[PDB]
Amino acid sequence: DKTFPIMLNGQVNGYACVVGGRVFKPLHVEGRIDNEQLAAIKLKKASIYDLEYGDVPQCMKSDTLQYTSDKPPGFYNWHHGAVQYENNRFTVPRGVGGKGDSGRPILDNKGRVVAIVLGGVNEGSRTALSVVTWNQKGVTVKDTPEGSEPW
Amino acid sequence: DKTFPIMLNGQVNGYACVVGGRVFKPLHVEGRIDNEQLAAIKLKKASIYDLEYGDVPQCMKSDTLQYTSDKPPGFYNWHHGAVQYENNRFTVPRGVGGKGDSGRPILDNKGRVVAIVLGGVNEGSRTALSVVTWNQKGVTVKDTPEGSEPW
Amino acid sequence: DKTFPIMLNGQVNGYACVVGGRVFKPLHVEGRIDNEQLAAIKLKKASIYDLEYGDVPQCMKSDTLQYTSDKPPGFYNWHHGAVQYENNRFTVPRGVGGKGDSGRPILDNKGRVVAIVLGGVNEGSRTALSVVTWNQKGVTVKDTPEGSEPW
Amino acid sequence: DKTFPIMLNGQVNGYACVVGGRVFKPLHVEGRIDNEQLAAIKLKKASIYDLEYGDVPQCMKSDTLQYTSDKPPGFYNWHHGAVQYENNRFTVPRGVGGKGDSGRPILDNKGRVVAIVLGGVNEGSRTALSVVTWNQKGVTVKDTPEGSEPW
Amino acid sequence: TIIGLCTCVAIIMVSCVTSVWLLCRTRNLCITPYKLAPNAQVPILLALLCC
Repeated sequence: DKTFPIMLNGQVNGYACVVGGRVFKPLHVEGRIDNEQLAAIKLKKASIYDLEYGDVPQCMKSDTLQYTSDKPPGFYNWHHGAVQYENNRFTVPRGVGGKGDSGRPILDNKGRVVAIVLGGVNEGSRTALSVVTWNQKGVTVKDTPEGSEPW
Repeated sequence: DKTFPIMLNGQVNGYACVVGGRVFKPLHVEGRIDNEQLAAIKLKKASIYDLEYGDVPQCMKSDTLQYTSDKPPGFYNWHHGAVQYENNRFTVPRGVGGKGDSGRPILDNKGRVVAIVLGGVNEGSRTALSVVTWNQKGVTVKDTPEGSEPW
Repeated sequence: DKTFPIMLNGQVNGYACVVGGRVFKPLHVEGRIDNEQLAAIKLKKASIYDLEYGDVPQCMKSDTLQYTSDKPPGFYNWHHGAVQYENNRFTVPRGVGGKGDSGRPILDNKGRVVAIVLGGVNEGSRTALSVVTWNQKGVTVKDTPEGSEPW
Repeated sequence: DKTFPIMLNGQVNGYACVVGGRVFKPLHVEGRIDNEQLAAIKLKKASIYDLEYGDVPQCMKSDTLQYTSDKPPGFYNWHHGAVQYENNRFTVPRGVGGKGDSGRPILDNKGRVVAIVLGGVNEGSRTALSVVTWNQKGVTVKDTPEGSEPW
Repeated sequence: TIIGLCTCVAIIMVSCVTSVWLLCRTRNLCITPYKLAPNAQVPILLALLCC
């Protein structure tokens, strides 16, 4: 497994994932990672992007997801199904995902992580997602639709 | 519904279109919008484009027509029939257009808004339409033939 | 339709009608016409006839009732069925008319308006109706029986 | 109809009910009653019961709900289904009832109203309803379980 | 004397308004539970103490 749930009192508050050799989790997700190998890692607070990160242990280096900055318009996969990306916006049908789903990765047709979900906005029949993505030059950026609620 | 008619005295005198997540209605068309929620939002004036605009309700943000700036030579459609685009001009068959058709968008073969119709001129063979479209730079540009009648 | 009920508190307490391009409503019937186009016109008083009148909107002037001053003796019809016109009196069988039937026009065998009912008197066998009609010279006259009650 | 929705901006913000010749609606719900006859009634405030009340038109008095105070333990009926009455408390399964359902009536198997639902408590598996009812002497009382929130 | 009389009248008005307001509010709070329950005993004593 490359995604690990985060639980504070036994309920799932969010998910953590290993991307590119780093462990990622949102700042707003409280609790401990079920994997003690990751929970014991001291994480840096990247308040610029609402993400905590650390170095993957050598024993966990094999459980790493590849990422890419090449995210053309189309459909992407995640734990709840397909995700549609257009006009520099990530969108899912309304009711697909909610509180507790932040930190899930979005994968392309080759299994490469293209984004990490932080939250979203319900726009009628579709829900727009707040995601952390890399621009056309591969630089990490945070995309936040106005009024997005952290999940 | 993405295109809503405008009524003044109970009869339709034009249309208000939801394109790009924003309301586009002509300025010369006075009256309320068919949709009560689109009529309840304050709109801004763009006299240089003869149109009035404003942000759509939260639920209408996704249920909106996408627009394109690419309009190669060919055929397009609207509620009055087909629309022919040649010599960078939108021309419709003789007698096809008329009073009350202003605000209706011209759609491409993908259902995207190419231009908004405002008026036209009968040239004796075909009718040229006054439209609001986008240039090769994606900037809103008004194109009206000389003597065009607002519809 | 051509007759437009008049409603005060969501209940019909009379009927407005459009004759020859004019909207006629009883003066003693208080309330708003169940319409948006005909209800927006200011109405003039005709207290000598217990009537009010106004100009029909330009888009509605063609959809109006025709009237005639020729009322030969015989049977006429209205919303509740046949009406007898004899001895210079409009009359209906006992109990056919009653309160609320104010402003309802009476029609001949040709569909022309001959009178506007404002009230009535219950006689031994038939109820006489208080109506606004036109004499043999086409002048508007109020024809009311002795002791008529407004409906 | 026994239940009438209350609309604020076109959406339903609650329901108004007519019982024994009197109409009740939640005091904390803003908007017009979606009924011309009921919207014209000027209601008095009763802050003790968080509701407004008044008399109804003569046409409605003949078909108003019957008051009853006989509330033995068991199951009761309401708009969204059955309601359980235990420990002198009205409760329903989780997910039955929410925002906008305030003012709905609860009735026995004889068609008599026993309580008006103004709010409730969202528990893990069930919910407790904050309702206005009558005691064994037939006097109006408000039951607000700890943590109740208006719907 | 002018100040004294004006103060007394102001005190009387404020006190009478407060007294009547409290008594009228008491009647509304006491009777409202029975107006919303037409089929109630409504003891005669209720009409004597709260009215």
